[PDB]
Amino acid sequence: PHRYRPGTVALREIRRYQKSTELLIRKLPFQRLVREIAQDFKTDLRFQSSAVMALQEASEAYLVALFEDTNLCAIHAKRVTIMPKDIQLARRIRGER
Amino acid sequence: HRYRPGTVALREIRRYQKSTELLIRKLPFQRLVREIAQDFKTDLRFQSSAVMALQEASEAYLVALFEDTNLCAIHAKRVTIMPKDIQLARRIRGERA
Amino acid sequence: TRKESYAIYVYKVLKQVHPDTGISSKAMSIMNSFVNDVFERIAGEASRLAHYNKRSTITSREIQTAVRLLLPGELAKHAVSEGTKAVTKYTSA
Amino acid sequence: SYAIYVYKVLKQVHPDTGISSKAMSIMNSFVNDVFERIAGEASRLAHYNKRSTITSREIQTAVRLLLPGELAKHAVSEGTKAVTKYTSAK
Amino acid sequence: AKTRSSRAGLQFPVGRVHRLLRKGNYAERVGAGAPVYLAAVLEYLTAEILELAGNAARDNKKTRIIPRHLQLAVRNDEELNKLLGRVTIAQGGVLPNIQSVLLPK
Amino acid sequence: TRSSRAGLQFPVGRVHRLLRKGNYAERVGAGAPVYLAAVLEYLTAEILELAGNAARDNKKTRIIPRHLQLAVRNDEELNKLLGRVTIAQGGVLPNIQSVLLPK
Amino acid sequence: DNIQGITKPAIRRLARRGGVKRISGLIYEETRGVLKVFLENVIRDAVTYTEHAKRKTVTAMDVVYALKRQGRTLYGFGG
Amino acid sequence: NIQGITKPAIRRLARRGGVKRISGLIYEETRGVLKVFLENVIRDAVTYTEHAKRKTVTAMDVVYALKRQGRTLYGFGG
Amino acid sequence: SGRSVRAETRS
Amino acid sequence: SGRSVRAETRS
Amino acid sequence: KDDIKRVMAAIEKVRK
Amino acid sequence: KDDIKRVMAAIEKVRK
DNA sequence: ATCGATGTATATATCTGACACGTGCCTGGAGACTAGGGAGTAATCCCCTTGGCGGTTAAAACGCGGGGGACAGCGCGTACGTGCGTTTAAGCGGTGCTAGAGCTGTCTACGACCAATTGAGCGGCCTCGGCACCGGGATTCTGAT
DNA sequence: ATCAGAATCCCGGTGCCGAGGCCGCTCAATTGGTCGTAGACAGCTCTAGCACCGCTTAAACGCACGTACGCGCTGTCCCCCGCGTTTTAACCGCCAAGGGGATTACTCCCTAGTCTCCAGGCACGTGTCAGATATATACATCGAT
Repeated sequence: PHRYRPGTVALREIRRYQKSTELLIRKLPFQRLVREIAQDFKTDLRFQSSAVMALQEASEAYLVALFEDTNLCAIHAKRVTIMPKDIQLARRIRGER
Repeated sequence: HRYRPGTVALREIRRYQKSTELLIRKLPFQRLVREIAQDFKTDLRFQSSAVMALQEASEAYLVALFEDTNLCAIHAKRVTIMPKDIQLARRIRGERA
Repeated sequence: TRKESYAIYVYKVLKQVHPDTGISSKAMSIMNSFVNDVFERIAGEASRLAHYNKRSTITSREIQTAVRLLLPGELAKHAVSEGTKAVTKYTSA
Repeated sequence: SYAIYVYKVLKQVHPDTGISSKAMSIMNSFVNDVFERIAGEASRLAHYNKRSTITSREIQTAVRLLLPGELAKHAVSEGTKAVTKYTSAK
Repeated sequence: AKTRSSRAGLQFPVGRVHRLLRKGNYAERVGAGAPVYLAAVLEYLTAEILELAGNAARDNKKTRIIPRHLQLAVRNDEELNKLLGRVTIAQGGVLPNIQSVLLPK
Repeated sequence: TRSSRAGLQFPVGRVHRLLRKGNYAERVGAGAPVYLAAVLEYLTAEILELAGNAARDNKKTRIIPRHLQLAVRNDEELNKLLGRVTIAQGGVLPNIQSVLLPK
Repeated sequence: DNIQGITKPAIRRLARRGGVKRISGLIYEETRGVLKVFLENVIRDAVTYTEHAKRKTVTAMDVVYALKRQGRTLYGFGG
Repeated sequence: NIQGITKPAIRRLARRGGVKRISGLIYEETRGVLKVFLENVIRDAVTYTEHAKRKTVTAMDVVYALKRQGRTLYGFGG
Repeated sequence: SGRSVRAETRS
Repeated sequence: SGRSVRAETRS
Repeated sequence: KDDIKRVMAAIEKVRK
Repeated sequence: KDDIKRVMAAIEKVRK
């Protein structure tokens, strides 16, 4: 049969998900997560749909930027696979803890 | 009679992390600041406290940058900081494109 | 029950720069928010500048200095030129 | 400047402990900076809700917005205690 | 033309900027020239970003500016990118780039 | 006085005057300066107590900027609050990466 | 219980957009933790803003203001 | 004139930063970084002193310029 | 923690 | 640069 | 491009 | 617990 | 393991100038009072958020095989750290000069304020073409040979 | 390696719904006039920044050695990618309803503004002790034996 070499599918995946602009996380699970997280700060809260959409936009943009930085970190160590240590280094350098 | 390499460096690290005075000679730094400001409005004048504040800020910035650089170099399983480490730290911090 | 926006003005600017290009509603909202953000930045810097020099009125000089502080480089130079020309033209009339 | 009040607080918490002039300037700058941050946040909050009066509520919410958890909780407790004490007396 | 914008030869509402400045209590008083300068600066910035957005839209064979085009225009200019360094554009995506070492031999 | 009426040490009147002159809003409430002064007093007391402890640990009876820097950086919460701030002649926290230490 | 809603392929897609070619197995839990921390930090400020206005529904403007508090603006959710 | 920031000075700064070994090419990079930082801060401070129509760069101007870039500085008569 | 024991002890 | 030549050319 | 705009702005004001 | 201090302040400031 | 050679904390003595305090003055905060509008409350209307239900189907979970890259190990060159001898200019003390920061007094140009006015922009409505979508064929593009 | 198989683009035909244009009106920007104050401007003064000289030294600089470290090369083996099946839950559409945001009308109470006055705070002057410095001492470190 036919089978691509390990890695080439990932390249086209990068190209596709960099060309497009839609959200990557499923809306309903993210909304449920946001609702639960906010539930402890104050009970019986309600959310405008636009509020949840804005939360998802901000979270996805932040995660994408963090992944760019941690990819730079991993490459700097003569590696290709990103590991948790790269994420921790990127966050530590960014100042956030 | 002859300290093995790395010992005097550790002693210097312990010493300069304990003291608080500035590490760059005041007169060369003042001359550098004046020559840099010469590009903008000429025949400028500085209060001594202004140059002092500039020096304090520069020292703090450089110390923080070197700390992040040391973290980067350690991440690459090394002990010697290299220019690529400074570039990576600055790029992640956001000071560079 | 009356919202205000820069949608009309952004549309005129677009039609003047690109005579045949349209703009989506989402892009229009984004441009509106961008204009508001830049206005807030410049106005806040001008207010801080006025309070720093014990003044009490925001003049053209303060706004120009705030622009020079905020906009980076060539953008700042061109914006300063544009504003100066606009003020000279306005005062001439 | 806040030199006198910082001094009284210091003698209140640490009876026998002086403070250098440079440290006093440090503390004065810190107090000014925190006051400016809190006042700016309260002004932003008031302008948000179309309000036109900074009250204790605005400053309390600004404190809850600026300081970290335990620090914010203790600061809010102290502020509420002081406000109730000042209101009860006159 | 009653409008001050017509006097200044701009396309932005000088009167509206003046009212916003007076209402936002940035200072006790507001000079007459300040709204003109601010409106001119805002108009120039809007024109500058919109020109690049239109260029990007034309490159994509479209004729309607969409947030993707605005994001491309902003991120493809060092000056604007520096200005909007901390700004996140909704539905803007990211600039298409791939680190060289990841590419195959 | 107002400051003494609230059991505070910080100047309530001066804070009220600063709030008024700083054009933060059109009007300023009555309890707002009291609340602000109480918060400022609490923060000052916290940082001063930590700095005094640090100075005592150094066998000195006089607060210096180094003590303030030590107190700020050694407390995680104050460090988070005082994140992007530089203290003149404050020095740095004494630390060394464990790998750099000799065998 | 609900943090698992951010499924592994979703994190992989996010990384792919970021420009990552290979992913370690332990990345997903760290990413979930990071996202949870970020969401707590933003949502706490948003809820505080809402509570100040004596409202019971978080609106988009509250999220925008919280993001502005975190030094991270966001365009396209009302001026 | 930038070469006035001597090699031992950069070495001392790195030592305070907790750096054991130092590559030879580090010094030029550090000089460039310091020059860039000083250029930005001094440009902002000079603009501030321009607006006041003064000819002397006061310390408060430097403090304002630092605060512009999110670097608050304490202990200069603020 | 120790801050709560310290915050209450003011006088 | 080219932007200044382009900014002036508006009509 | 400027004098015409200024004249038009200063023309119709009093005539309204 | 400084009600006495508050009363004195209400008196001392009023004594002036 | 060890001990001589180095570096560093320790204890004691001395000198000093920055701090802690006392004093006189003054101006800003407090007390008393009035006026008015910001907002707290209630009452109402209607958008819009939540909750449920059901069929689709695309996406997630899962298991499996294999290639590649992370990592440990080894060797080899070389480039920094250490120490020493020579150079130089930072720093300190002192002097002299003058520019401009800052304060004071004077005047007036201008922005807040108010009133009558009208048209610029906004909410609502209607229309069509830019674009999304569907579908097939040419086009690259990649992997085994 | 050239060729087979799998994306990928690019062509063409349709539907539509969101962008673009028109209209009434209404309320917000303009025009006219004033009035008092912020700010421009001239003048003096005195602080402080700049310029220059001598001279010590402490730091910088240049050089030699060698050793620890960066870096290239190999083996391996295990973890992660690609892919095919099966399961699952997002989601899209539709329906109900009730919490709660948004407006509007009234009351009043809380805060701005004024006058007066006096005490807290600030500049100034002064004494001395915490701390800086010096020196001999004892102790912790460390590197070759």
